[PDB]
Amino acid sequence: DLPTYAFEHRHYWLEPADPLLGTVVSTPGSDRLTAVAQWSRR
Amino acid sequence: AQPWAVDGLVPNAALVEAAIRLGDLAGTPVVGELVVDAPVVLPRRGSREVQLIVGEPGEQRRRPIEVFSREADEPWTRHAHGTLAPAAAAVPEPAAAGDATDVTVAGLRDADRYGIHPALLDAAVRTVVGDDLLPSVWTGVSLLASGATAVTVTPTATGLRLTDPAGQPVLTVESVRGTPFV
Repeated sequence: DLPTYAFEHRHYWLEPADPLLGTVVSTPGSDRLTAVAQWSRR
Repeated sequence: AQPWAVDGLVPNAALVEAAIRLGDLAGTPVVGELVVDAPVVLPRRGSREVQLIVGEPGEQRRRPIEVFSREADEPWTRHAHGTLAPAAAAVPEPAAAGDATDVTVAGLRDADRYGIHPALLDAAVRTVVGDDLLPSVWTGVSLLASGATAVTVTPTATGLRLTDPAGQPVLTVESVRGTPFV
């Protein structure tokens, strides 16, 4: 019983990748508030 | 999100790279000057909201840049500040004032997402500034090549030259200086 082939190995992998107001942000140290959103017909 | 951040403590190299990317968005590949007010220590549980605010340009198109971080309702503590200067047409590389160091860091995940991986950048800057002193005054950071994996550091009097093993320059720091951080 002889040993089998010696395969060279390298790693390979592939990991997977408010409706209207969206994201609300407060400016650091300021009372101004920004709501950012994206709107489409669908 | 940042597994390379040792015990959540973020090396200043990652902040420098983030500032580099922000300048690239603003068309400012060169950092005129950065002084680190305080390092970032990510909480073991949870995350921290990090903001990098670049103010309106003044003289020589240079834009003020500051970093404010807050953990949930935390007060906005400034981590680093300074100004970003437009890249010079010809950057004069300072002479070789340090012996060449072929810095290699294993597990540079998302190293393509940066010009240089933050772990690799931190190791390279520790090979020049010194391990015990955290480099916090970074002047004239000029980026040329992106996606470096194993870097060749030619240290200068206060900065360094980061090149590929082939010798093509990748980055230059005019003056990087370490300060006692505990």
